[PDB]
Amino acid sequence: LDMTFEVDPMDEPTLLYLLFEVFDVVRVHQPHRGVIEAVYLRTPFSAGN
Amino acid sequence: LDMTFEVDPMDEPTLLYLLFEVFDVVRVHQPHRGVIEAVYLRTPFSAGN
Amino acid sequence: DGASVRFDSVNLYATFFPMAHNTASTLEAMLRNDTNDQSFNDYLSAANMLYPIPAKATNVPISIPSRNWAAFRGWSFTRLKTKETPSLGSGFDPYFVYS
Amino acid sequence: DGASVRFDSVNLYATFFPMAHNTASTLEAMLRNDTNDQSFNDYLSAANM
Amino acid sequence: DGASVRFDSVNLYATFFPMAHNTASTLEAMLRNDTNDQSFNDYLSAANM
Amino acid sequence: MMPQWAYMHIAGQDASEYLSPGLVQFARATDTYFSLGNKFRNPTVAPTHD
Amino acid sequence: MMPQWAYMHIAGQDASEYLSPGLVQFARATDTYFSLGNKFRNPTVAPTHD
Amino acid sequence: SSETNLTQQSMPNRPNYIGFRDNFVGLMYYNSTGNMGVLAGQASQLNAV
Amino acid sequence: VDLQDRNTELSYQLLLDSLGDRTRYFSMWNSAVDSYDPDVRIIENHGVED
Amino acid sequence: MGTWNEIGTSQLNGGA
Amino acid sequence: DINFASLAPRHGTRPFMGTWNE
Amino acid sequence: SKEIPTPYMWSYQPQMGLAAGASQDYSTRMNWLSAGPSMISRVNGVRNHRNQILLE
Repeated sequence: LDMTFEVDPMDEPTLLYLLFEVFDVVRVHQPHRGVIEAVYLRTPFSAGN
Repeated sequence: LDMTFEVDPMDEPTLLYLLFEVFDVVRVHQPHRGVIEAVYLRTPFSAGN
Repeated sequence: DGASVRFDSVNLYATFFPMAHNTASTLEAMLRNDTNDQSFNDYLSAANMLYPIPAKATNVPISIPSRNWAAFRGWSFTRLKTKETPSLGSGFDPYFVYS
Repeated sequence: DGASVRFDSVNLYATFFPMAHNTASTLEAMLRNDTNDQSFNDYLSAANM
Repeated sequence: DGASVRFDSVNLYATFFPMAHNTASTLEAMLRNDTNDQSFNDYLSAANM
Repeated sequence: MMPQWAYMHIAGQDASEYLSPGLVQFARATDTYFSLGNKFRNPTVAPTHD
Repeated sequence: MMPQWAYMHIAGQDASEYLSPGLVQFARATDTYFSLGNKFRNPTVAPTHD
Repeated sequence: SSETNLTQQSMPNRPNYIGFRDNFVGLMYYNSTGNMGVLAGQASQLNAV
Repeated sequence: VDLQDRNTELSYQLLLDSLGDRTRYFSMWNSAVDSYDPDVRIIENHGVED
Repeated sequence: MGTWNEIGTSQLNGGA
Repeated sequence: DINFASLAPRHGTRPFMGTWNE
Repeated sequence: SKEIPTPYMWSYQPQMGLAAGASQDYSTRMNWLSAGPSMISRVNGVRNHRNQILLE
């Protein structure tokens, strides 16, 4: 992907802020008194498990 | 399972490093060009899932 | 005490056996079949649990609530100083003052 | 410009619905089962750049 | 009191849902049929005198 | 052509009754993307005698 | 891709379809005192080809 | 103190309201490399956050 | 059958608030709720922009 | 004076 | 942009609330 | 899932000799979240085969 934004000039340094919109999610399991186990997922722009 | 370690006293705060030995194994499949499918099984403490 | 490090470039190197194309093609054809899957295991196959021991303590009780122990291989252990080991999963450990 | 803070203490508070002990145990048993995992998105989800 | 207006141009703008060509054709065939005439009241209807 | 009061939808059947069933299905299925509902008269006669 | 998305509830079944029906009944029956609804994902897939 | 210093002119200082951010944003370390939070059982150190 | 320990006047002022909006004044029933200026009750002393 | 009164279902494209 | 939750409603029964098979 | 459930693992009470309830086998399970449809179907078949030998 390329994106080109054209933007008004400013005398001070500025940032483009992007959100790549995505499904960032968790699922959470609790099978005995002592414990919790979480699975994360992020569907585009993943980061593992 | 319960365990208890009797240890000599030390003025430094210390950590008991306990290794529950398991099998920590992966199977890796490559059905088509550019595809890697991996399936993991740590056998007890098995695992996050 | 002033140390620092600066990465100017990271490059990836890879070396190949210059294998005959009909042989490499045949090998790939076999290694892509579901019965020929590769498999590996971590040499130190273990769950690395760390438990704290307060200063001057002499007893360390630990417990696991209920668990399946199928294929469990046994217990291995040792003692570490808190100062001499970092916490990890935290991308940085602001309290790991030793080196 | 000279502002400063000190923290004297942090405490965690928690509050419980006083649910009937076998009812809450019946709910617990339902929620400890892998068909019934709790799951959540980041409530206005994206990857931020 | 000297006010005046001049019109340089008039243009008609229209916007279309980019509906799948056979779905839109299916909707058309249903709406051309005399059971399915569209009908409307003057939204605050009366004879004004 | 022939009915009058029911042809101009001043009395009688609802849009859910006079329209062909193919169009009623199509409307329900597309009503959140492209709503046809404001385009058909629904009559609302008062109770008269009792 | 699909079991990952059906397992993290990005696509497929509603909470009213994947949860055990006992929990679905319990939820409805206690929803005015202690509401469990916000704890389960409902997917909302868009209509694709037509 | 001198005759012309009778003629000095004062201005009130610019108003400056100081307090905590909306919903305390920044008071807890979300999304920061060194300072991620923890939730885990006693028996297993495997972090659910 | 009225009682000396009932409070019908207060009960009515509370029911009117539960049934509608007391911030709307209706002259027929002389309905215009007793109020105060909150800037007088709790002084927000911002000083002045002089 | 007018009479808007309609309802819809799950995310289908149109008729079957 | 993505709020959701379990919902297939019922009010209190003839019992009203809390006892949860019909 | 409701058709390939994970087994409940019964616990033991040595004083009494009675079963101290149960919870799913949360400690023998294989991560498939980076497998594809054929590799996942073998994970299910391998868990179905397990569920059969337990009922048997």
